[PDB]
Amino acid sequence: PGLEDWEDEFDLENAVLFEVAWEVANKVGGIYTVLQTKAKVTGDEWGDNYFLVGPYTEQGVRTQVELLEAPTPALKRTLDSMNSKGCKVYFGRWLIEGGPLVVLLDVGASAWALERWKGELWDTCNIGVPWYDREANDAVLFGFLTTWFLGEFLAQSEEKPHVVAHFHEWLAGVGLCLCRARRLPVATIFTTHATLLGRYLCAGAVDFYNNLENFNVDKEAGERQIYHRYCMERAAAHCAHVFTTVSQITAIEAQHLLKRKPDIVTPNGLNVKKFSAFQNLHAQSKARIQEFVRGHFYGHLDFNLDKTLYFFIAGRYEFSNKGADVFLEALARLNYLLRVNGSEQTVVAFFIMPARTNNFNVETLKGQAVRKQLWDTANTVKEKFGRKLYESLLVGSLPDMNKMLDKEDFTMMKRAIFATQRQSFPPVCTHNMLDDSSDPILTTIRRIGLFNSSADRVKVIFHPEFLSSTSPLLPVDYEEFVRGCHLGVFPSYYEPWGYTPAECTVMGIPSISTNLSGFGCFMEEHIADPSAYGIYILDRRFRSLDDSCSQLTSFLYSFCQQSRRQRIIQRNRTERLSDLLDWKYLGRYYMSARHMALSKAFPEHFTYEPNEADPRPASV
Amino acid sequence: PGLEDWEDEFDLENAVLFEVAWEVANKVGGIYTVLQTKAKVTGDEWGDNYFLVGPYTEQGVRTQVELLEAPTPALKRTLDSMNSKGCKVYFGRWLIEGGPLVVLLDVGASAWALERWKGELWDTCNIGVPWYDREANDAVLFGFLTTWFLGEFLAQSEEKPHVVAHFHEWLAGVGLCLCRARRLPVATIFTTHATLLGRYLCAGAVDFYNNLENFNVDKEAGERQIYHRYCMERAAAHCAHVFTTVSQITAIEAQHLLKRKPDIVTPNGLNVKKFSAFQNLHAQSKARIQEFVRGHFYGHLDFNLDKTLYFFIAGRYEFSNKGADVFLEALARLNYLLRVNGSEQTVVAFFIMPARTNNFNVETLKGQAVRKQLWDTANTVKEKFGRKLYESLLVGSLPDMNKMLDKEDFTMMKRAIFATQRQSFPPVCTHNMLDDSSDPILTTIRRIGLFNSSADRVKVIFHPEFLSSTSPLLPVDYEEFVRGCHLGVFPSYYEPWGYTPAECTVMGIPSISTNLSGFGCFMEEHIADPSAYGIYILDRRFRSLDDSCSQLTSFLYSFCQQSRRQRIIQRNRTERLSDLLDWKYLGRYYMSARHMALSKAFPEHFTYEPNEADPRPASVPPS
Amino acid sequence: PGLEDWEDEFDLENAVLFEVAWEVANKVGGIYTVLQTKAKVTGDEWGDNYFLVGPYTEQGVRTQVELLEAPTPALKRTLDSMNSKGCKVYFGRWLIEGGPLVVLLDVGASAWALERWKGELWDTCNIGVPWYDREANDAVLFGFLTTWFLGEFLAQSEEKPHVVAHFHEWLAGVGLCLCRARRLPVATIFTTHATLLGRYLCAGAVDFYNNLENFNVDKEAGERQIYHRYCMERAAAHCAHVFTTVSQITAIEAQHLLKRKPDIVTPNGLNVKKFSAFQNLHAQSKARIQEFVRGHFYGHLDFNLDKTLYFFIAGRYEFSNKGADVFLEALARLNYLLRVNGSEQTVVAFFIMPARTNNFNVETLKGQAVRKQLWDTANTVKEKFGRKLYESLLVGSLPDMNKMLDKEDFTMMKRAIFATQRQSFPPVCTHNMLDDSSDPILTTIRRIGLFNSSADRVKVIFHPEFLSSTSPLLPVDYEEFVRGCHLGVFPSYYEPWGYTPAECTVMGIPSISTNLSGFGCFMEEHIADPSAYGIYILDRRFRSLDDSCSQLTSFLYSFCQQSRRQRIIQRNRTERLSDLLDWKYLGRYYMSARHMALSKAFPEHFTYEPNEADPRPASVPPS
Repeated sequence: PGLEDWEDEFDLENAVLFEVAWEVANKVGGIYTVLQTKAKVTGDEWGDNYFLVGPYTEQGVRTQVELLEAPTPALKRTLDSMNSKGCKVYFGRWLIEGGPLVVLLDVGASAWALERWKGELWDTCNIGVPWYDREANDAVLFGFLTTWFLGEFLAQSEEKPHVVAHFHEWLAGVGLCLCRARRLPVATIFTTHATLLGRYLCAGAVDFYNNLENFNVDKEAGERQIYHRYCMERAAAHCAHVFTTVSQITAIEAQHLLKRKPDIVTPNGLNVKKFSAFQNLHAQSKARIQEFVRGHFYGHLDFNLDKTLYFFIAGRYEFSNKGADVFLEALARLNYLLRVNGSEQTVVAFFIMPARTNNFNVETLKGQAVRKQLWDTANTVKEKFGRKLYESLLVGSLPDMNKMLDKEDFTMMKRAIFATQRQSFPPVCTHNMLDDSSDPILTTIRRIGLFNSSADRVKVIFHPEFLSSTSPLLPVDYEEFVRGCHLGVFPSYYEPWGYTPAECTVMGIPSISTNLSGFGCFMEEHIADPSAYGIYILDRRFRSLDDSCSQLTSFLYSFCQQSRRQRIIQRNRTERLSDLLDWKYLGRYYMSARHMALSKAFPEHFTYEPNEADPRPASV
Repeated sequence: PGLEDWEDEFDLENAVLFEVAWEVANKVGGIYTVLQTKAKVTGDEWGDNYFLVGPYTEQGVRTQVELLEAPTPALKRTLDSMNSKGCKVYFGRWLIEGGPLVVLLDVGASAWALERWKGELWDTCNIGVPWYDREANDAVLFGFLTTWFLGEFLAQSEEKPHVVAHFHEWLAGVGLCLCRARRLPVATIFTTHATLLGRYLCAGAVDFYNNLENFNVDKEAGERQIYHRYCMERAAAHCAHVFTTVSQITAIEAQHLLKRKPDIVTPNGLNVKKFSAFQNLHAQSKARIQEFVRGHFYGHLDFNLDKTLYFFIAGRYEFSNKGADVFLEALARLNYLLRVNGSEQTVVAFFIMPARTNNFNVETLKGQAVRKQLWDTANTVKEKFGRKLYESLLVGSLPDMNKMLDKEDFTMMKRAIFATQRQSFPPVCTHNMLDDSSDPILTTIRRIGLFNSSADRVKVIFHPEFLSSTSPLLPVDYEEFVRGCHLGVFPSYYEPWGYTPAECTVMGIPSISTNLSGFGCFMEEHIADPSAYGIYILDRRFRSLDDSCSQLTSFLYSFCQQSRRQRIIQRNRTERLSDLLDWKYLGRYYMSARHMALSKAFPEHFTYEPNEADPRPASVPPS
Repeated sequence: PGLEDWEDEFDLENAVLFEVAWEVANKVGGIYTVLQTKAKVTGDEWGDNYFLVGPYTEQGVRTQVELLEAPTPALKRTLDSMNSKGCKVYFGRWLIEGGPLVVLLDVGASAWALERWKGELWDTCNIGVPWYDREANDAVLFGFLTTWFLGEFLAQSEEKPHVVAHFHEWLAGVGLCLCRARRLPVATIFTTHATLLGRYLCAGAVDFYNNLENFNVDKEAGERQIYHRYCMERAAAHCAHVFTTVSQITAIEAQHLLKRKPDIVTPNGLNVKKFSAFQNLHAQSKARIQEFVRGHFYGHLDFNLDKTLYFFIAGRYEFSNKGADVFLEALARLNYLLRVNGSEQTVVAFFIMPARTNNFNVETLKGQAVRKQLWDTANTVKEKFGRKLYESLLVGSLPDMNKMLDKEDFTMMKRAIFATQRQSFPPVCTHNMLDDSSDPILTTIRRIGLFNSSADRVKVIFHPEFLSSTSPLLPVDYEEFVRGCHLGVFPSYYEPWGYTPAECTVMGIPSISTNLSGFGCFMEEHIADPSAYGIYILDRRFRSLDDSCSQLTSFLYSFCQQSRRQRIIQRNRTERLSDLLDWKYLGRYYMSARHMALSKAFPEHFTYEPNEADPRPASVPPS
C-alpha cells in the first residue's frame, strides 16, 4: 500500500542526520521505545549518514552498545580532537533491530567547563540555571557537548555536507539554541513529546483545558520553581527551523503555552509485525481468564460464565490522569442498569495498576489451590471412568452407570466438595495494601458499593503487581492476558499519547479512549464512525465530569447489549486496523519535517512542496 | 509373593480393634501418615470392627471427616449416654483411602471433670500433673475419655466381644494405664515411635549412645522438668500386654530407658503404588537440574556437565541430628581428593533444609534470567537456520554456510553474550539469610573453604525453602527433583525411623544411611551386601566422629569412581527394593503383635505360636 | 434470531405425522442425509407423533435400528393385525441424533399379493408395471403396504386423529395415489428431489434448458422405456394436497415436465454445529497442502509458494453435469492471461473425482519419499546446529560459523541433494488410469496443453480416489483438505441441489456456483451482491458455452488479482454465512407445507394464513 517511497523523492545527496536525544542507549521513559522502533526506517531512508547522539552510561554501554572505530576520517579526527581537549566521547552500534551508529558523550567528565559554559549561555540568551537542580546542569553540559561535536564535525569535513539535527526534548534543546547562536550551517528540528507545564497544571490547578487562554505561563512557571526549565524549553521551541509535537491535543497545548503553533504533527508509531507474531489466541487467553475467575470466586459460582464479559484498564497508577474514577462510577451505574433490567450478563472488571504492596492475601491463594484440587480430582475420576467405559464397551455391553464410581472416587470427590466451603465474599484486591486506608481505588469501590456480592452484576478485581509469566497465580505476561479480554477502557484526561490504548488496539482488542488524548484524536481524525471499528471516543473535552460518566455508562451498556455475532464482526473490524499505527505509514511525517527543515535552512539547494495529503470509510 | 494371608490364620471371631492415637484426623507430625497408610490393610484384615479413637478438632472435621450415625445399637447407646452425661463425642468416617470409622472426643468440653480425674489418677498410680503443662492435661482428659468410652461400649454390648486396644504414644498411654487399673476385659498394646528422653539427651548431653547403661533416667527426667511425662510413658509401657517399638535402635534405647525390652519391633511402612505412579523420569529430572545449574553458574561454565554428579541431603534443619556437619567435612575431603588426582568429575551438592529467610537474592534470579535469554535466542536462531536450510536444500544446493546468519541474528547473539558477563563467583545460598552470622551450614562452608571457585571440584548449593512446583526458580516439587539426583546422603545420628531415606529408596535412588537410624538398621538386617543394592550403611555407632567422616569420604569417592555401566546396574538393583518397605509386608508384624495381645489377655479362647520367621543376597556373583 | 417458534403457532391438537420415504434406515443416495438431519427439528415440533415409514433391510436393522414394542395400543393392534394377515412389519428407534420412531415394512414377504395388487392399481388409475423392472414392483409393494398400514392405524384408533403423510419420491408416490383413491382421512404432501426425465434429457438430448417448453414429455418418457415410472411420478404429483420441490430451478423443471407448479419450495438444509465443531484450521491445512505440493513438484520448485493459490472441484465423476470441461477451459485461459501479464502468482488446481484406478504411480510416491528424506535431514542438521550454538553461546563466544557443520552432516545433505534430481515433469494424475485413452479429463488436459511445465502458471493435479485419512500420500480426510483451499469451483449444469458447494460454503470457503443449480439460485435469491460474500454465481442459463467459459475466466482472474487483505475480508464475510443453510431456518418451509396440507384436507378444524415472508446487504464495502 502506502510505503516510504511513495511521493517524497528528495535530493538527499551529501546530507547527515543527527538524532540528538537524552534517552538513546539509556532507558528512562517512553521515547526510548520510539527511537528504538524508528531507527529501522530512519536507517533505511538515510543509510550510514544517521547518528544518534546521547549521554554515556556504563550500564547501557555494557548491555546494548558495541564500541567500534570511527568509519570516516572526519569522525575519527573529531573524536580524537574532543578526547584530547578534555572530554570523553565513545562511538559504536546500538544493538537494536536497525543497528544505527551511536555517539555517546560523558557529561561527568566535563564538570570543569560547567562554570565557564554556564556563563557563556548567559552571554548568549540571558538564561541562568540554579546550582541545586542537578538535572538541568546535565542538560547544559549535554547541549554544549553536542554543539561542540557538530562544530568539530563540520570543521574536520573535507567537503562540507548539509547537516540536519533533530532534538527531542527540553533536555536536548540547549544544543539547538547554541547551534542557532553560533550560526552553524545546520537545519534544526525540535520535537516535544509533552509540554513541561501541562503535567504540573493538570494536577492541583483546576480546569486545565478550559483555561488554556487564561494561563499566564510566566507566573505558573516561576511559582513552581521550574522557571529555568520552562525558559529552556520555550527558547528551544522558538529558535528552531521546524517545530513538531506528537499529537493534536499537544499541538493546541504547545500553541497556547509555548506560543508557537507546530509546523507539523508527527504521531508515535510502533512495529506491528512483532505484535502480530486473532481468535485462537483470544480463545486460549479467555479460557485461562475463566479458570482464574473460577478459582477466585470459589464457593460463589452461581452466575453463567458463558455470558460474562471481561473489561480492563491498565497503566501507571494515576487515578485522575488515567481516568479510573470515571471508570468506577460508570461501572456502578452499569451495575445498577444490569440489575434493574433483569439481565443474565455479568461483567468482571480488572484494574492492573501498580501500587505499593508486599504479598498476596490468603483468600486468593486459597481459591487458586481449591480450583487446582477440583481440576485434578475431576481429571482423575474422568480418566478412570473413561478406561472403565472403554473396557465395558469392548465386550459389547452398555455401562452399568451405578457401578462406574467406587469408594476412593467418592472419597476424593467428598474431600473436594468439603474444600469449597466459604462464608465470606471474594476480595476486590488480590494483594495486601500497605496503605489500604489511603488507597483511592479501594476508597471509591467502598463508597460506590461493589463488594463482589451475589446480587452484584459487576465484579471488580484490583491486581497491583505487574503481570508476569512467573507469578504464582497469574502465570501469564501482559500481552497474552490482554488478548483474552473483551474491551479496554482508557478514559484518559491528560495523556499526550496513549501507548497502552495503542498497544491494545494493535492486538485487535476494542477500546475506549477520549478526545483529550493523542491516540484518541488520531483515531477520530483517521476513521469515519470509529465505533463501528471498535474504537469508542469519549467526548471529555466539551463535557463535564458527570456527562462524561453518563456517556461512558452508555458506551458500556451498548457494548453489553450486542449479540455474539455483532461482537465478532466488531472485533474483526478492529483487527483490520493495525497498519494505521505502523512506522511504515507514521514515518512519513518525520520525512516531511526533515524536508521542511532542509528547505528552510538551505533554500538554495533544496525546495519543499507542502504536500500534506497524509482512509477508513464505513457506515456513517 | 508374601501377602497378608500367608500363615497367620487366626480365629478373630467377635473381636473389636480400637486404634487409639492422639493424631487421627489431626495432622501434627509423622505418625499421622503411618496411621493413614496403615488403615487400608488394617480394615482389610478386620472389616468393620476397626475404630480409630482421637481428639476432636474443628479444622480436621470440616476438612477430612464425614459425620455419620452409629452403625450398631451398642455404639449408638454409648454415644448417647456419653453425650448426655456431660461430654461431646462425634462419630464419622475418615476420608482416606481405607475409609475407617472414627470416634472423636472433645477434650475441651470436659474441663469440669479434670479436677476430679486428676485426683483419681493419683488414687490409682501416684502420678501428678503440674497445672502449667497445658499438653499433659489434654493427655489425661483424652485417656479418661477413652477409658470411659471403652467401658461404656463393653457395658452396652448384648454379647461381649474381645476388645483389642492399641495406644501409640505417651499422649495416649493414660487410657491404657486406666484400662489395666479398672481390670476391663481388653487386650492392650503400646507402641513407642520415639522415647521421650532420647531427643532431650542427644542435644546437650554428650555421648548418648555410649552411655546408655550409665544414665540414671530418674535424674535426667526430673532435672528437665518433664518428670510427669516420663512417668506417664514408663507407666504406659510397663502395664501393657504387648510392648512395641518402630525400630531396633529404638528397641535398645527403650530397653535401657523404659526398662522393658519390646516384645516385637514393628517398622513403619508406606504405600509404594502411589510412588510408582524410573529411567525416563530420571532423565527428564536430570535435564532440568542441568538447566538449573547452567543458570546458576552462568559465566563460569568451564566444567563438563556430562561428568557432573548430583548429591543431596533433605529433611528438617537439625544440623547434628541429620548429620549435615559430617556431610560437609566429607565433601571438603572429597574435593581435596578429586583435585589432587586430576579428575574430570564434578560434584554439585544440594542442601534442602528449611531456614528463616525472606526472598531470593539478586544473583540467582539474574542467572535464571540469563539462561532463559540464551535459550530463547538460541531457539530463535536455530529455527531461522532450519527454515533457511530446508529452503536451500529443496532446490538441490548445498547451504552457503557464510550467509545463513544475518544482521538481527548477530544482534541477538551479541546482546546475549553481553548478558553472560560476570566477575564474581556463584553464591552457595539461593536466598537471603536473616541470621547469616549464626547459620551453622554457612559457617562450616566458610570454615572448610567451599566458595564455588573455578578450581573447586565440589560445588555447594543451599536452598532453604521447601521445593514447590510454583517457585519462580525451581518450578518442581520435591519428588520429581529427587528422582533426578544421583545419590542421597543422610548420615543421621538420632533418628528413630528415617522417612526421607525410605522415601528416597522407594523412588529408586541410591542412598547413604547409618546404623544409628531405624531405616539403616532395617536395611542392614534385611539385605546381604547392601552396597551392591545402592544402600551404604555408615558405621556411626562403633566409631568416632573423625572415623565416620573418613568412612563417608571413602563411600563418596568409591561412588565417584564407578563407571556409567556400574552406576546403571547399581540403580537397577536399588529399583527392585521397594516391596521391602510396603505395608503388604510390614503389616504382618502388627498382626503378630495383636495376636500376642489377644493370646495374653484371653488365653482360654486364643493361643499364639511364636512364629518369628518374618531373598536379597547379591544377583550375579562376581566374587 | 429466527427460530422455529417465531410466527407459526398452529393448533396441532391430536395430529400424527408419517414421513414416508424409501430411504430411511437404508443408505442409498442423498436424501438419507436430508431425513437424518431433519429428524431432530421435526421431532422437536411434533414430539412422539412422528413416524418414519420405510423398507426393511437386514443390514440397516442390525446397524442402526433398535427394535422395540409399540408404545400405543392402536399401533400394537395394527402391527399384530398386519403381521397375522400375511405381512412382516417391524418397529423401533432410528439410532440418529433425533431418535425417531421407525416402521419398517418387508416388501419381500408380500410377493404373493403382487399379482393381486398390480391388478387393483389398474382398476384404479390405469397404470401398469412391466414384470422385468424389478425396482418399480418394490415401489408398488411399498405403496400398498403403506396404505394398508395407514388404513389399519386409522381403523384401530379409539379417537381418530388428523394424519399427515409426506411422500418423498416416485418410489413412494403409489402410497399417496392409493391414499387419495380410497378417500382416507389423510393430508398428503409430495416432495420431488429431482424430476425423473431431467437427468435422462440432460445427457444425449441437446439444449435441455432452452427447450423446456418444446418437450413432449409423453414421447421422451415412452421412447426411453420408463413410461410407467414417469406415469407413477406424475400421478403422485397430480393427486397431492401439497406439492413441493427442493429448489427453484427444479420448480420450473417440474412445472414444465410434471405440469404442476409447486405450492412451495423447501430447500435442503444441514446441521452446521457439527461442521463448526476459521483461520487456524485454514493455516494448518494450507501448510499440509504446501508440503504435498513440495513433495509432488520436487526438482521443479522454481516458483514462489507464498504466492500460490489452491483451487479445487469435487463430486461425482460427471464431466458435463459437474462442469469440469468449463473449469478446464477457464484454467487454460487464466494460464494464458497469467503468463502474458508477467505475474508472480501460481495456481494449483485439484480435481478430486473418483475414477476406475488400481494404485498410485511411481513418481508420486517417489516425490513424497524425497520430501520426507529432505525434511528429516534438515531437522537432524538443525537440531545438531542448535545444540552446538547453545553450547558455544553459554561460554560467551560468537559461533564460528565455518565449523558448525562436519563430515556426516555434509554426507546427509549430499545424499539428499542427489535424491532431489529429476529430468521429467510432474504428472497431472496421481494414480494409474485403467482407461487413460478414454478419460475425458486427461484428454482435455492434453488438448489444452497443461503438462505442469516450468513456464506454466497453472498446475493441475487429478486425484481420483476419495480423500481418506489413511491414504499413504494424502493422510487427511476431505473436510480438512478442503479447509485449506482458497476457492471451490462448481460450475454445475444439471444439479437440483448442490451438496458439495453447500458443504464448502458452510466451512467458510469462497465458492463459484451457477444459476442452473439449486444452491446457486438459493444464494442468489437470499444475498444482495453475493460476490462480496465470496459466492460467485455464473450466468449459465442465459449464456452459451463460450460465454460461460469467458465469464468463469473473468471470475478466476478477478479472484487472483485481489490483495491479501481483500481475500481475508471476503473469507470473513463468507464465514458469517453458515446460518442461512441450517435446518433451524430451512425447517420452517416444511412447517408451512404441513400447515397447508392440514388446512386443505381438513378445512373445518384448521385454517392457514398465506404468510410467505420466509436479507444480507453488504457490510461496509463502500459503493
